[PDB]
Amino acid sequence: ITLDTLLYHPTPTISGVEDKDLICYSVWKQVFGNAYVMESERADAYVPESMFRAGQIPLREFVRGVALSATYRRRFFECCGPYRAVELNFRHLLGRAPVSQKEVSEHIKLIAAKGFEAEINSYIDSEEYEEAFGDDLVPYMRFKGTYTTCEEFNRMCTMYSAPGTTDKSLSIRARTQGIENPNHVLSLDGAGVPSKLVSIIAMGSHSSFVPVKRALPSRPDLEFGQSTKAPAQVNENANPVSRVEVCMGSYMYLTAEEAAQYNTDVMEQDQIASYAETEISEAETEIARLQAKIAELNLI
Amino acid sequence: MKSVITTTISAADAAGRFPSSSDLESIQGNIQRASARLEAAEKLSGNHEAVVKEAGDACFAKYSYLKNSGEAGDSQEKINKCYRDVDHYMRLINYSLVVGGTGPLDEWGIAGSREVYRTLNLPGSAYIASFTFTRDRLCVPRDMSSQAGVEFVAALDYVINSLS
Amino acid sequence: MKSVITTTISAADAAGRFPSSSDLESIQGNIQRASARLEAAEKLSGNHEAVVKEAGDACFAKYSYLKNSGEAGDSQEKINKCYRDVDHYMRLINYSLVVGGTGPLDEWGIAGSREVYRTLNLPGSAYIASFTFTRDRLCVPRDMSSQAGVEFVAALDYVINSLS
Amino acid sequence: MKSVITTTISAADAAGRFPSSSDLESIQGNIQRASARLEAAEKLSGNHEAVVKEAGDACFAKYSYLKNSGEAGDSQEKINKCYRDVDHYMRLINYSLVVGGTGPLDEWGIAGSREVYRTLNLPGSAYIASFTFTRDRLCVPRDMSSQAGVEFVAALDYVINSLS
Amino acid sequence: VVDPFQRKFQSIGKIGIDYSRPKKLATYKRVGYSVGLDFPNAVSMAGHYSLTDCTRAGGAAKILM
Amino acid sequence: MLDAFSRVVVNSDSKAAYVGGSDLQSLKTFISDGNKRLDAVNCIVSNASCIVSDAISGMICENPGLIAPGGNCYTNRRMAACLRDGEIILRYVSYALLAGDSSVLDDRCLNGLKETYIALGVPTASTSRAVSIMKAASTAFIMNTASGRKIEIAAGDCQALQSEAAAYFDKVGSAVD
Amino acid sequence: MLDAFSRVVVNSDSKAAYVGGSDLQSLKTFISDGNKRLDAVNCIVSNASCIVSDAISGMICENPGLIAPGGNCYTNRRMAACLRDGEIILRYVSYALLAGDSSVLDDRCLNGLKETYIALGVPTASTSRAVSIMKAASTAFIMNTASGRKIEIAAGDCQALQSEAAAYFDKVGSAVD
Amino acid sequence: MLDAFSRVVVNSDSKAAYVGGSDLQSLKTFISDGNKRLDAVNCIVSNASCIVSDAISGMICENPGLIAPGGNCYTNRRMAACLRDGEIILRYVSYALLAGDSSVLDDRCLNGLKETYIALGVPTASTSRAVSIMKAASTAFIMNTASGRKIEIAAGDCQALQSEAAAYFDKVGSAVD
Ligand SMILES: C=CC1=C(C)[C@@H](Cc2[nH]c(/C=C3N=C(/C=C4\NC(=O)[C@H](C)[C@H]4CC)C(C)=C\3CCC(=O)O)c(CCC(=O)O)c2C)NC1=O
Ligand SMILES: C=CC1=C(C)[C@@H](Cc2[nH]c(/C=C3N=C(/C=C4\NC(=O)[C@H](C)[C@H]4CC)C(C)=C\3CCC(=O)O)c(CCC(=O)O)c2C)NC1=O
Ligand SMILES: C=CC1=C(C)[C@@H](Cc2[nH]c(/C=C3N=C(/C=C4\NC(=O)[C@H](C)[C@H]4CC)C(C)=C\3CCC(=O)O)c(CCC(=O)O)c2C)NC1=O
Ligand SMILES: C=CC1=C(C)[C@@H](Cc2[nH]c(/C=C3N=C(/C=C4\NC(=O)[C@H](C)[C@H]4CC)C(C)=C\3CCC(=O)O)c(CCC(=O)O)c2C)NC1=O
Ligand SMILES: C=CC1=C(C)[C@@H](Cc2[nH]c(/C=C3N=C(/C=C4\NC(=O)[C@H](C)[C@H]4CC)C(C)=C\3CCC(=O)O)c(CCC(=O)O)c2C)NC1=O
Ligand SMILES: C=CC1=C(C)[C@@H](Cc2[nH]c(/C=C3N=C(/C=C4\NC(=O)[C@H](C)[C@H]4CC)C(C)=C\3CCC(=O)O)c(CCC(=O)O)c2C)NC1=O
Ligand SMILES: C=CC1=C(C)[C@@H](Cc2[nH]c(/C=C3N=C(/C=C4\NC(=O)[C@H](C)[C@H]4CC)C(C)=C\3CCC(=O)O)c(CCC(=O)O)c2C)NC1=O
Ligand SMILES: C=CC1=C(C)[C@@H](Cc2[nH]c(/C=C3N=C(/C=C4\NC(=O)[C@H](C)[C@H]4CC)C(C)=C\3CCC(=O)O)c(CCC(=O)O)c2C)NC1=O
Ligand SMILES: C=CC1=C(C)[C@@H](Cc2[nH]c(/C=C3N=C(/C=C4\NC(=O)[C@H](C)[C@H]4CC)C(C)=C\3CCC(=O)O)c(CCC(=O)O)c2C)NC1=O
Ligand SMILES: C=CC1=C(C)[C@@H](Cc2[nH]c(/C=C3N=C(/C=C4\NC(=O)[C@H](C)[C@H]4CC)C(C)=C\3CCC(=O)O)c(CCC(=O)O)c2C)NC1=O
Ligand SMILES: C=CC1=C(C)[C@@H](Cc2[nH]c(/C=C3N=C(/C=C4\NC(=O)[C@H](C)[C@H]4CC)C(C)=C\3CCC(=O)O)c(CCC(=O)O)c2C)NC1=O
Ligand SMILES: CCC1=C(C)[C@@H](CC2=N/C(=C\c3[nH]c(C[C@@H]4NC(=O)C(C)=C4CC)c(C)c3CCC(=O)O)C(CCC(=O)O)=C2C)NC1=O
Ligand SMILES: CCC1=C(C)[C@@H](CC2=N/C(=C\c3[nH]c(C[C@@H]4NC(=O)C(C)=C4CC)c(C)c3CCC(=O)O)C(CCC(=O)O)=C2C)NC1=O
Ligand SMILES: CCC1=C(C)[C@@H](CC2=N/C(=C\c3[nH]c(C[C@@H]4NC(=O)C(C)=C4CC)c(C)c3CCC(=O)O)C(CCC(=O)O)=C2C)NC1=O
Repeated sequence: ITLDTLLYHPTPTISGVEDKDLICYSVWKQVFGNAYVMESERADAYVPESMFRAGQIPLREFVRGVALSATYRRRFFECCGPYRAVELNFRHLLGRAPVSQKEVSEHIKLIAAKGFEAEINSYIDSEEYEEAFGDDLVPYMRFKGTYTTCEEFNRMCTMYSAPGTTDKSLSIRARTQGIENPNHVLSLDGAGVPSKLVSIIAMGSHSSFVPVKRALPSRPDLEFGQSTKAPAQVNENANPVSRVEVCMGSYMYLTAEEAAQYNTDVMEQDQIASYAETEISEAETEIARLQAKIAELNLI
Repeated sequence: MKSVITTTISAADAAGRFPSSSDLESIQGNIQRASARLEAAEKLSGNHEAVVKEAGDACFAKYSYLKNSGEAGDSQEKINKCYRDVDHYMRLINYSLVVGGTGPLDEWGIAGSREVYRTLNLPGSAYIASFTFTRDRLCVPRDMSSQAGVEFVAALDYVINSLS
Repeated sequence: MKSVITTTISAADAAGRFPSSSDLESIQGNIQRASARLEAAEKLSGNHEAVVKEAGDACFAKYSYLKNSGEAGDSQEKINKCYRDVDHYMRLINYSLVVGGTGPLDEWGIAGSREVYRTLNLPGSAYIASFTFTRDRLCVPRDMSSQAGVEFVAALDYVINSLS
Repeated sequence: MKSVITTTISAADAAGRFPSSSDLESIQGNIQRASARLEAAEKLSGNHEAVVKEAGDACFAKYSYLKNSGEAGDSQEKINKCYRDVDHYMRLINYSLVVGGTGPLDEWGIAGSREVYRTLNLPGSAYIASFTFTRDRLCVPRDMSSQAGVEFVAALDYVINSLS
Repeated sequence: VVDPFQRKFQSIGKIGIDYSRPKKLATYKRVGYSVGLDFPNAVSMAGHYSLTDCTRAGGAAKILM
Repeated sequence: MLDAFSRVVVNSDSKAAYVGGSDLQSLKTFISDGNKRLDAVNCIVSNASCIVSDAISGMICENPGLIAPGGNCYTNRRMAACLRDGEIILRYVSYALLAGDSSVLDDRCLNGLKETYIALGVPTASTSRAVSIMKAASTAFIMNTASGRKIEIAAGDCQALQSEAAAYFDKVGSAVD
Repeated sequence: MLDAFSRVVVNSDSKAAYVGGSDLQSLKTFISDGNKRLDAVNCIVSNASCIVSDAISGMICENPGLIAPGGNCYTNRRMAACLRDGEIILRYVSYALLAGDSSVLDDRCLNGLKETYIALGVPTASTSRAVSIMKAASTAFIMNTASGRKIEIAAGDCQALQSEAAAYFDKVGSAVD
Repeated sequence: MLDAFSRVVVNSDSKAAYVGGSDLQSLKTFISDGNKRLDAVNCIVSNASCIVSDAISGMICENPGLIAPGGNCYTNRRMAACLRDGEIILRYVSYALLAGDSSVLDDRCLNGLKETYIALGVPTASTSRAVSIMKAASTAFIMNTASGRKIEIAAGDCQALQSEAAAYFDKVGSAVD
């Protein structure tokens, strides 16, 4: 029990070619945080796939090899703010919320000293990575009942938001940059907008609850229970005259019985309307007649 | 709420692919074993009260020290908590019996049972005495068909193997 | 080699739990749709040569420029590569038709097709002309059981939707 | 938008260090090859309409079955989509020709082309026929400065190698 | 804390203390116990095994060697 | 994630009682109608990529402002993502066709989809148009009334199930607005 | 993370000066009272699980709507998480009992908890009730007035420290509202 | 991962030909025997934890050197991991009972296990003894000859399938040596 059991991410030990395919695909979800990788960007971090499907190099190192590629780099390191780089790199790989200012400040002192590659080596080669999941599973949505900071669950759930949703904020990105038109913006970049956490990180307080709610996986008892309830009929014999439509401005008034009769009529001439494909198939038989001419030309 | 169709939809979603013929064969088997499951659910909804009555009475029959001091159900109220909890158990066996997977029974009743049972000093073996009483007692041809009886026995066996 | 039983074994393994009644219902559906699948496999093993012959002849019938210069199958050898590749396609449709999932067809023929086809200048639309033509040719009833014709069409549809 | 200066700025940023003499030499080479690139961009902006006209006319010249039926665009509108798309191609060759890297051509035109082309049934080989027509046609000296010609050919070669 | 290399060289701990997440069988095949052998002195023992591996660590075949 | 089975279960849990004859009866009608449901799923799967191609091309056709420079469909990469999203929407609609309960789509894909679109400046009316094209396309395949497709299956009534699938598409197109 | 020592330090840093005799004097009173503090920590630790059991069962008893179907205490899993959270709240209260400064609890667990329980629909008044039951339970163990527990320790005054622990519980129950 | 279906497929791919009548015929015998197979799986599942308990306790009984101080079964945590591993071995054996092909167990769990138990000092003969106890226990449940269990199913022949399950257990116990 931590709500991990409600979610479902499989990663089997590698048994066939299939398991290789599912595992690779789930990795490029999680590394890219559901970003859309096309063929060319699929062909960027190639070499780690070969070294992983060969099994010569373990799984955490496939994740490292994909993170070191130019595409992930240009999306999540390059056109983001320094903070935003840290909590993105932190979200994709460790799957948590940065716990405190010290943790983030130490990563940023590491970036000013050394830069991006030694960072990714720091996120991979951190211990909490390895005991959290090491070479066994892909990174995922971490639930753990014991939380170092109650805030961890909170900011992590604001990081994740909706399961369908993704990181880019062109509209947010569009307004701050001087562009009238958002779609006029380059879409390769886009992960760099203001850092959503850093207000809460530096001040240490008042994390919003609306954002937190989205990330919660859907609870089979609570939020499903309120949603559907339209039962019974108060009268055995109520006749409403509702309105059906047989165009934009042409309107029919019928009762349910009579509308049923009307629809059955539409079915009666719907067989009639679906007759036309027999004419199509007969017309195609004519192709054979054309072929016969080819046969005559071969015999001549 | 693991079932046939939830497993296949979650799996084809995990591939990210459209549902091939395999999943269709799986839910075809779901509507195969459906009739036996639902017949069992109908009869369980029939006489659940006497089921809980025999189960609880057999449970205090095997262990008298539940009514000893002050360690367990030493009041009429706590024995009402007894038939209450067995009503919930038969309610979950009904639910999973309808679904055809152990899923609602798992996520509502099974998950984290052992922490509550070790914490509020509840021995699981008395529950096992109740379920094994209803296990031993099931009819051979007399009420439901073998599949209906087999299905019920299977579900209750899952309860026992998940309890202790 | 995704099938019913590979999906349920991989899924119950992913939970790390014993196979409950759900998986048993799934493989029950596998032995339900089994007979129609295998009947289709028997007849496919029957007359595959004329299937590939009509498919390839229809493929060059729709597109003459395959035999134009030097862009495509301008030799008898490369047309032998044509009927060769369609023999492999019907071989994989036979295999997946036996398995009942698209799995062996997927992992052997489908995966990475588009790189080879774009690389060795092979247009996929000619393959689509072959599969579509045979598709129409098969009889509704006379040549196989109603379920079976459907199974074959479904498998071949998967091929088309995976090709382009 | 990979160029010389974007690569060196991104790389020295990746080190987190000040730009040393190496990057300065790199952009020195950028202003070396600049004049030849921009001369090619000037002449491409000169006669692009006849370039697209000869390219599309050669494209339907090699493959007639584009106007066969539904396999290829058979309408005047879809041939307007033809010269439209080749106008975009020459527009991207102009852009990357100004930049001096393949970057804007890569990120705007190349990335994810093959999914759209395989999905909306567009064969890439006809595009290759158009680009190889404009490739073979360049007359080197007398058409433009000899060096510019090389730059243009190089860019278009990148297009071909990225297309199929 | 501890440099990654030395961790690759070092022994796999126990589950109840050293690591929460239960290891799989391939990770014993890949790292495990790693110890190199002294140079052996006879013609009979020379050709059967590498004395030691550098920048690599095998595991549980080294037990048997 | 709910099945229709599981939806009946959660209704019985909110009612706090057992299953009872009526819910079982409607579920029997579901099981007897189940083979038509599976056949419908096979129909929508066997022409899925084709539906996505025609639907998105028709969306571009009904207003060329999207392909006009500056629009979202205007560029090559963004067109790839367009086709991808149409494919995924069709995928979860198919999942709702097996399930018979919309809760898988409601909690999986319908949640935050609108927010994502708002964040990206994706015009919502154009998306609802594409969902409408996949609606009428999917009902035409589900009733074998496609002008280039003919399945060979015994005749009968499936109009309730057609209205079910149209209810899923109208749920999506209602919820992306 | 602050100790009472460190709280005196940060007060001296905000004052920008040295320690001075008065803050040292109050810290001497802390050190002389320290063994009573450790004995109090041993009392609250040695009956912790028992306190959690009785407190949560009393919370369910004072309103059975929680165990009524649809409530948060209504299910097995959710009851496990309930016992878990009561245990952890008691854990950080014990950490504040060693520390003598609330800042470890204030930054560790008290932060963001209100908006989490709002984000999950957990009724806050019921939680504050459970914190109140652990308050009176912890003061009864801290003064040996438990009706089934008797420690054998030399008599002394600790009412200041009892009011300290009650100040921690009232801080938590105030901050979860 | 192979099914028996898929094993026939891979045999046909190595032969490079189609399926042919004989392999289909043996697969028809598999399908007609399939219900017995599913019933066998239900038998081994419905008593699984009980089998693990009795088998491991019998392993400790046949030689108390394991519980003697310094042995592997000697400690509480290591006993927990012992019960866990017996449970997982029974789990993959059950997976091989649905599959009818050993390749899932061969590539999943049987690979690297011997060199792991060598790498930890787990005595292999004791493990093979535990696998033998689960073998005879599983055959006794598969033939309803358990002295505390009686299923009510129509009689028939299943001895080929009993020898199949005994072949899986002898594969495991052979491969852990
Ligand atoms: C960084 C450098 C680098 C390389 C050089 C490759 C090397 C390489 N090739 C393969 C893998 C492969 N390589 C080939 C290639 C061959 N096909 C044949 O007919 C010929 C003998 C040969 C081409 C000349 C094939 C066919 C496979 C797949 C083998 C298989 O799965 O059976 C693999 C395993 C992973 C995979 O399946 O991709 C690796 C590591 N990968 C790298 O990362
Ligand atoms: C297991 C499945 C499997 C397949 C499906 C094939 C697919 C395939 N075809 C070719 C290769 C080929 N395939 C064709 C076929 C074509 N000729 C045309 O006129 C048509 C467009 C088309 C038939 C419809 C030709 C002509 C070649 C040789 C191409 C060349 O060398 O130019 C190759 C490269 C190796 C070779 O030269 O054989 C491969 C992998 N191979 C496999 O292993
Ligand atoms: C394993 C699968 C499998 C199939 C699906 C069939 C497909 C198939 N049909 C025919 C052959 C045929 N199929 C038809 C059927 C048709 N008659 C019409 O009016 C309709 C258009 C259509 C039924 C809907 C006819 C008429 C022939 C004979 C054609 C002829 O000789 O002119 C042939 C050539 C060999 C023969 O003459 O039998 C083949 C391979 N065969 C197989 O082995
Ligand atoms: C920025 C760069 C850029 C491009 C290069 C184009 C590329 C491109 N072309 C099409 C789309 C198209 N492109 C063509 C063109 C072709 N007709 C044929 O006969 C030939 C094979 C070929 C011209 C040589 C056609 C016909 C379509 C419409 C395809 C269809 O709807 O069937 C589409 C899908 C959207 C649409 O319908 O317009 C895209 C992205 N668009 C861009 O934004
Ligand atoms: C009696 C003396 C005696 C020796 C001195 C060794 C020498 C030796 N080493 C290897 C074999 C080997 N030796 C090494 C060692 C190396 N790894 C590297 O990264 C470094 C370059 C180098 C260590 C400094 C490796 C890696 C192999 C295996 C090579 C392979 O299989 O690719 C082999 C072949 C047999 C085998 O695989 O073990 C032999 C004879 N063996 C002996 O009997
Ligand atoms: C594993 C895959 C799998 C499938 C794909 C289906 C396919 C299938 N459908 C039916 C059977 C049926 N299928 C339909 C469906 C239709 N109603 C119409 O109006 C439309 C034309 C069409 C939906 C698009 C109907 C109506 C029947 C019953 C036909 C009848 O009894 O008259 C049957 C016969 C058994 C039965 O009655 O259920 C089968 C095998 N079954 C399977 O096991
Ligand atoms: C689980 C459900 C689920 C969805 C429903 C989608 C929704 C979605 N679409 C996009 C992203 C996108 N979606 C579209 C689609 C559009 N193109 C247009 O012309 C139309 C307005 C519209 C189709 C109707 C485009 C073009 C992008 C890329 C936008 C861009 O990069 O500019 C993204 C951002 C990530 C990405 O680039 O792929 C997301 C989350 N993704 C999901 O995971
Ligand atoms: C570091 C500090 C810290 C905390 C204070 C807790 C707070 C907390 N509780 C829950 C989660 C939970 N907390 C409770 C507790 C409740 N049951 C009820 O009947 C009462 C209203 C209430 C006890 C008074 C329950 C039931 C859940 C599970 C809720 C659910 O899954 O429905 C979760 C989500 C993760 C999980 O499921 O465990 C978190 C972060 N966790 C932490 O890390
Ligand atoms: C390592 C663990 C450890 C402990 C747990 C304590 C336990 C402990 N407490 C005291 C001593 C004491 N402990 C208390 C505490 C009490 N006051 C009351 O009103 C309550 C009954 C109770 C707090 C709940 C008091 C008052 C004394 C002094 C008793 C006296 O001198 O009369 C002493 C004797 C030495 C001393 O005077 O400090 C010891 C060993 N010490 C340790 O080293
Ligand atoms: C979803 C779960 C599920 C199960 C667990 C099975 C259970 C089951 N088994 C049988 C049926 C059968 N089961 C067996 C099995 C046995 N042979 C013996 O020698 C042993 C006593 C025993 C294996 C240990 C036999 C022999 C039959 C056929 C009985 C007969 O026809 O006489 C039947 C009747 C239908 C049929 O004939 O297949 C059913 C429902 N079916 C299911 O759908
Ligand atoms: C998928 C299949 C699969 C298995 C079969 C197991 C096999 C296995 N067992 C252990 C590990 C263990 N296995 C046992 C079991 C034993 N105790 C004894 O007294 C007996 C000799 C024996 C039971 C018969 C013990 C005690 C450990 C822990 C050993 C230790 O830490 O000292 C480990 C190392 C990881 C861990 O500590 O859990 C592994 C991989 N794990 C798997 O993933
Ligand atoms: C000129 C810009 C343009 C387009 C592009 C189309 C796009 C288009 N397809 C439609 C609808 C539509 N499209 C198809 C799919 C399609 N048909 C097939 O038979 C096969 C094999 C297909 C994929 C290749 C079907 C099956 C339908 C349903 C109508 C029908 O029965 O054909 C509809 C009707 C939408 C509605 O009902 O609301 C439109 C607008 N229309 C345009 O004006
Ligand atoms: C009928 C529904 C019901 C309950 C359930 C209890 C719950 C309960 N326990 C209390 C309080 C309470 N509970 C305990 C813990 C408890 N006692 C022990 O001696 C041991 C070993 C325990 C765990 C097994 C202690 C120690 C106290 C403090 C009072 C005391 O000294 O006993 C209080 C007083 C709260 C307060 O002071 O505000 C209540 C209401 N009351 C009810 O009406
Ligand atoms: C004192 C330490 C100790 C144990 C613990 C047992 C363990 C044990 N069980 C056995 C064997 C065994 N165990 C069972 C399972 C078991 N019986 C049932 O009827 C039910 C319901 C069961 C699970 C609750 C069966 C069915 C057999 C086969 C013998 C039989 O017919 O009972 C065997 C015989 C092994 C063999 O044949 O080689 C042993 C050693 N023995 C010991 O000495």
